[PDB]
Amino acid sequence: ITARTAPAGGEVRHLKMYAEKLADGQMGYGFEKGKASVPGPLIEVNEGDTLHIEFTNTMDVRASLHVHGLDYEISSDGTAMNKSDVEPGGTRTYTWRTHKPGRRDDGTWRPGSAGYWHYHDHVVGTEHGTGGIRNGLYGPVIVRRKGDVLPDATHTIVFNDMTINNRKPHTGPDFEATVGDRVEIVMITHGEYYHTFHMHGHRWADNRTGILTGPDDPSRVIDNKITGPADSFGFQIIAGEGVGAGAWMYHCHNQFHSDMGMVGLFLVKKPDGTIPGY
Amino acid sequence: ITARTAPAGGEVRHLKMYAEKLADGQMGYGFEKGKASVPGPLIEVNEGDTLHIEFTNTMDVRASLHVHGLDYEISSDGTAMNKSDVEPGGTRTYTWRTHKPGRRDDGTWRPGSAGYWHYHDHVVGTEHGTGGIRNGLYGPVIVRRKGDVLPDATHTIVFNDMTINNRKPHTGPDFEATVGDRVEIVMITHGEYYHTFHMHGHRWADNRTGILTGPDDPSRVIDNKITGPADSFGFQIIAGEGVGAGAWMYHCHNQFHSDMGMVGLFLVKKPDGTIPGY
Amino acid sequence: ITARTAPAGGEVRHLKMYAEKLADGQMGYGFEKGKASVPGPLIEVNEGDTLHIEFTNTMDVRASLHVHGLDYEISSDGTAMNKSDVEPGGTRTYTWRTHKPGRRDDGTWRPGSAGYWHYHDHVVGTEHGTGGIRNGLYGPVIVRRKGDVLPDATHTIVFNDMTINNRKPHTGPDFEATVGDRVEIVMITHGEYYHTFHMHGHRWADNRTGILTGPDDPSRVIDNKITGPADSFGFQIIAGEGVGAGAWMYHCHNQFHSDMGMVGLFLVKKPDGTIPGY
Ligand SMILES: [Cu+2]
Ligand SMILES: [Cu+2]
Ligand SMILES: [Cu+2]
Ligand SMILES: [Cu+2]
Ligand SMILES: [Cu+2]
Ligand SMILES: [Cu+2]
Ligand SMILES: [Cu+2]
Ligand SMILES: [Cu+2]
Ligand SMILES: [Cu+2]
Ligand SMILES: [Cu+2]
Ligand SMILES: [Cu+2]
Ligand SMILES: [Cu+2]
Ligand SMILES: [O-]
Ligand SMILES: [O-]
Ligand SMILES: [O-]
Repeated sequence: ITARTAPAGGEVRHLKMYAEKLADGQMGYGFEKGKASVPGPLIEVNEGDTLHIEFTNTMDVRASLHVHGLDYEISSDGTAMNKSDVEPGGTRTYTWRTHKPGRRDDGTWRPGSAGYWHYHDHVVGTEHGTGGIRNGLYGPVIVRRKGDVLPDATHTIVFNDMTINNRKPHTGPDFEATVGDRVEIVMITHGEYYHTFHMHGHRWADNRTGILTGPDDPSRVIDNKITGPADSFGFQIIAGEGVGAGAWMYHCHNQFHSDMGMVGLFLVKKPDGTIPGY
Repeated sequence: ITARTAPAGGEVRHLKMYAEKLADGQMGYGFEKGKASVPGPLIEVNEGDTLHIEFTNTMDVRASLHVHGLDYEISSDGTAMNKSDVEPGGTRTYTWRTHKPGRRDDGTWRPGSAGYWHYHDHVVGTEHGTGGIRNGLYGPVIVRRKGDVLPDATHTIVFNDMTINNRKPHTGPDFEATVGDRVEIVMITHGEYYHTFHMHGHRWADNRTGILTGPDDPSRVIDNKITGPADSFGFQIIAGEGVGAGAWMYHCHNQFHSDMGMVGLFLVKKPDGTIPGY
Repeated sequence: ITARTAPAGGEVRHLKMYAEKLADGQMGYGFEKGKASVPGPLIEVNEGDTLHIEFTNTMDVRASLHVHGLDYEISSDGTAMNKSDVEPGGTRTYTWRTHKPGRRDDGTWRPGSAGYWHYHDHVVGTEHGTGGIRNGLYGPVIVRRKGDVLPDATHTIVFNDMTINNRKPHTGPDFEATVGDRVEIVMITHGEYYHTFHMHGHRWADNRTGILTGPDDPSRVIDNKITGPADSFGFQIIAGEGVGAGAWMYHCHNQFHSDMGMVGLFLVKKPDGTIPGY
């Protein structure tokens, strides 16, 4: 494999994070005051790393940080039940851990933390975060196994109720690549609706990484993926492979949802910077 | 592997079962008169066993027994069409069979019966059992393969329309374990809604057993699983592994269903019997 | 394997296809004027084949051909955006390509095209084909890998909104087989609803082919599959294997949908041509 690959983990990492009310009524996470985004920033770590997140709630209401997939003690589960949220103006240090897979004392096989995960609020509006999630308090988390193939770029597409990344209908987002780039999609669903994520001109493997290990990998190959509230998956594709440059649609294939605006463009450019037909 | 494992099957087994109207209007199965439950009792067998169920309908309406996954002849399919239901006060012997996997005459591979299955009524209210299922006429079936790892306890969680196990909203059920136990969950969905099953602090393999065979198993690891009417899956987790004791929520992650009461607690205790915070 | 298997592909193939308004208001595809069907005709090819489709729109509105899974250039994506629909009475030649899996320059493994795919309209009624799809402009596409087991017959079941193959409620379709036949189902969902496809008496592997490769295939075995708009899977079963002849129901297991008509019969006959009870 002459492609870049993930190294072995085991670092202790530190991170400051804020929750911020945005001028338009939304709420968003950020690594710096004044730089919050919806989706929130991407967190990426290696199996076996530990992450300490000093989280500050700059909002006028209680807020929290709850994560999927990774190891965390009950003091870091981000629920009010377990006294794990943060009052207005407060600050709390959450700890997430990850581990490599391996053999248990009893001979069984313990799975590792690697995968396409996510984090979101758990106490704004209700004790399940219905208000925070709706306002934009969600973001992606990636845990890499040693040897995993690394991309040229990562993009995050979140189906939040009937919007993509909390955008107005029929406003994308759109992404650009050049034929040949190795592009990574992290795909997360939130809210109360069910969807199917479809991408013209490309396909991926329905397994942890989106890639086949080789001629023996039994994972099915798909271009349409059903998803419900709090599902998360990811894949990599070679932009334009076998199909060439173009304005390639991605959307929810639910005919009502795409009619209502859940559509965007994956713009794959020729080497001269152009898109066939434009 | 020094954990307990399932033995090879091939026994002929016998069982008495009743359907019973409950005093509150619900309907349930049981192995003894006066001891019906919702969910009905768990039936567990080994690939290759045969099960003869003498089923007695003690209700004032027709009722039946329909099973997923296992081999049954058309006389045991539990539909009114094939004249397989049971008149009020009547009795009928259903036969379910299971087989091991193996090579067919043509060289192809016949799959075995092992899996997490379920049984439910097919004629109460409509000819698809909409009334019986609504009332509580459903229960889990587990078929084990030789060598499967055996748990310390098994619990059944059924999303029935917008309830868990037909309970009133926000009334559990809750389960208890001690840090370290091998806990097995059978997860079944019924009715007319779609859900996603999420469990704080734990994860599992999205394959038949919920466990990885080893370093070569391509199965993805998840903590959130989409499910629709009559889907059934199962898994095992080590209670508290890598995360410790605590009151860990499980729920449907659909924000509307969560807010409406589809929540419960998986209470993992320290050895002294306590739960951090209580 | 002394069953029939797919050969290696690589042919260039040609096809004439029409879109046609039906006397009852529906629309459908066909290989011959006067012979359109809903679902449209099955297209089947071998990994590595190329397919040239001369498509003629005989209707009084724009129509197109969009396909899942296969390789196509942006000129053949069937969207109005990319100027690849067909005006009334017009003709256009779409090109679909497929490739075998294999090792990329960087050492990664490129997936092949094989699978259970489908084609449908993209511009009738809306720019996502909501009108064409609802009217009947959809059909199945099968791409075989060298070595794949071949069936005795293939049937196409499409859950389109709350109909099967656009039929009136409780009107099938029904299919007939004889105990022992190798039967292949192609299962496609369209519209705005979610379903679960269930088949009495039979089960299949939840992977690309529906079949297990042998003792090491980790794929789970199911008889109930959740599906949303534009999902497509397929499988093979041995009619009556281990369960015998009979009138076996298949349906959507959503209790509302089957009460409302989404039911058909898979009639498995004894060698004398009869069905237990009829
Ligand atoms: Cu939660
Ligand atoms: Cu959608
Ligand atoms: Cu498409
Ligand atoms: Cu969550
Ligand atoms: Cu049924
Ligand atoms: Cu739910
Ligand atoms: Cu969680
Ligand atoms: Cu059922
Ligand atoms: Cu499209
Ligand atoms: Cu349905
Ligand atoms: Cu059934
Ligand atoms: Cu499509
Ligand atoms: O599409
Ligand atoms: O959650
Ligand atoms: O059923």
